[PDB]
Amino acid sequence: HMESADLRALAKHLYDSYIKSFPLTKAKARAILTGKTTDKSPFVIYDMNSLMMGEDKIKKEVAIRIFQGCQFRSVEAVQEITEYAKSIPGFVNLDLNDQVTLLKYGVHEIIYTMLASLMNKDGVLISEGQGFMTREFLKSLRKPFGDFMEPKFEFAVKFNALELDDSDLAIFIAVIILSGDRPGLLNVKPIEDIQDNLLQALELQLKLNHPESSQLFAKLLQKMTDLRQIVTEHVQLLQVIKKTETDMSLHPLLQEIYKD
Amino acid sequence: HMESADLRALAKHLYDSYIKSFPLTKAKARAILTGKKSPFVIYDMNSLMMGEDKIKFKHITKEVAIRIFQGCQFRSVEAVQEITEYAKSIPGFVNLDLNDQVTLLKYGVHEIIYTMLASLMNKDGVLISEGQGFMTREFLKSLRKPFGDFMEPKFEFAVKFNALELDDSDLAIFIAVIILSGDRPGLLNVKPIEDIQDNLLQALELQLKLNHPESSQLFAKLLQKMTDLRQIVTEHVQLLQVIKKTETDMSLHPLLQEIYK
Ligand SMILES: O=C(O)c1ccc(-c2nn(C(=O)c3c(Cl)cccc3C(F)(F)F)c3ccc(OC(F)(F)F)cc23)c(OCc2ccccc2)c1
Repeated sequence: HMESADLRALAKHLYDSYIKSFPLTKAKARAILTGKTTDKSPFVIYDMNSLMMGEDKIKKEVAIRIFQGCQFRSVEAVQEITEYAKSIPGFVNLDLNDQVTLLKYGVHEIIYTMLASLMNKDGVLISEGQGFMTREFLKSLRKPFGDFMEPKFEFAVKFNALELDDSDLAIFIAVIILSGDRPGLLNVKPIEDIQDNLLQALELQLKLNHPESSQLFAKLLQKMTDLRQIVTEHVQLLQVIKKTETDMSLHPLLQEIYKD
Repeated sequence: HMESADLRALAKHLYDSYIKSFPLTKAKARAILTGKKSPFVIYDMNSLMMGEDKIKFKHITKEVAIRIFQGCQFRSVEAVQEITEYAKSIPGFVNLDLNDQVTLLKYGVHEIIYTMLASLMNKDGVLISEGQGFMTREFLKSLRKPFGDFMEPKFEFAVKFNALELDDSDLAIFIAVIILSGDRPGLLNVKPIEDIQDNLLQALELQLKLNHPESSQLFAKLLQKMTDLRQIVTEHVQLLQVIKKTETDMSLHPLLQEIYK
């Protein structure tokens, strides 16, 4: 158990690191998506030829090229999430194998969480907000690739209705990483002591920052259910691609995360 | 939202109804499993045959692994009626759109069956027939083909879930929370369902702070288990498909197949 002033310090600690670790915040993403700004306007990709123009503007075959782009951005995201994780008080003091295990199982759940920040019902920001690729264009891609992004959009539309801001997400992201129920953890108890602290901070953070939003804490935790299901569908989709596209390689970092 | 004394009333209402609806409570099951009228123990093939002949289990009436697997289905269908009766006592439930009531039960019973199955389990086996029998985990795990591996994940879930040390008054409210999930496919009117679940969540949170004041963030930890429940339900569906498509001895009377659809 923690005193109320220590939880506020912990929330601020975490928000500060989240800003330092992730260059495209939700606040910046919403300013680009909402608009009314002439300096932050994205170039919009909705079909093949605007995709061609995007290369010229924002800097094989289309569906593959886009999918390879998503892999590259995922590797960067794992790198950003890994950096954030080291700042969670207690994480680096854990057994190394557990540090690796918590990241292996947490990074995708956090990626889809933060990907929601860059999404509205009509598409997703790309290339640090300089581009915007429509949900419709992604849904039209051939083979198995058309269905790769749609479950993420479905989650994001629901998840974004909670109206979390970055200061909320910073703590929620930390709660996800310090899950004591990950397969293969050696010392569950130190992980759960940390997550109790993180959960207490999130509970206090949500009550102060959304006092009119009843039971947001519970509703947000129930969303970890939706994250797990997206990870599993996605792994199953990668398996199909690996067994049908033999030209296509995965980054070792991604390859290692999905083994077992 | 709701005043604290109303949550205590809601918690007690749900506890009373949970008692009347389910024959074998967790308190009673825990008395039997710990050793506190000893149940008949099924640990191998011959003790199973004697259990049928002596105590006469209604779900044990083809071949052993199949007969056991179908028995689990019989009891699951009985449990669905018990859960359905309980849901009708959750304040607000029967005032929901009839299709939505049907949708919420349809998608909720699997998660509630596994939740309450844990009450009848420890690391060594499972109570059956309202506590009169006890089937060992080793015996279930030892079954052939996919049947051996069908049974083990429930024990793995149950051991972790039981570590939270919930009692029936906690579980009465948690069960109600599961049923009022606003994210089931095909719901027509989500708002009243989520309004009821907000009430239930407040009642559950207060129940857990009062009943387990030393167990910090138990409320949070219990909700995190809804991840494990959904994952095991989806695993479970995938295993039935594999059995249905591979096991030819698994056909019953057409009327029974209809009951168990
Ligand atoms: O009394 C009660 O509340 C109760 C409630 C559930 C079960 C029970 N359901 N079930 C399933 O498969 C299942 C599930 Cl979870 C959810 C939805 C649908 C099904 C279905 F597919 F079956 F339809 C089991 C599997 C294995 C099992 O044994 C175990 F867990 F592996 F050790 C017990 C179960 C139960 O079984 C008692 C029993 C055990 C052994 C022989 C005969 C009866 C009791």
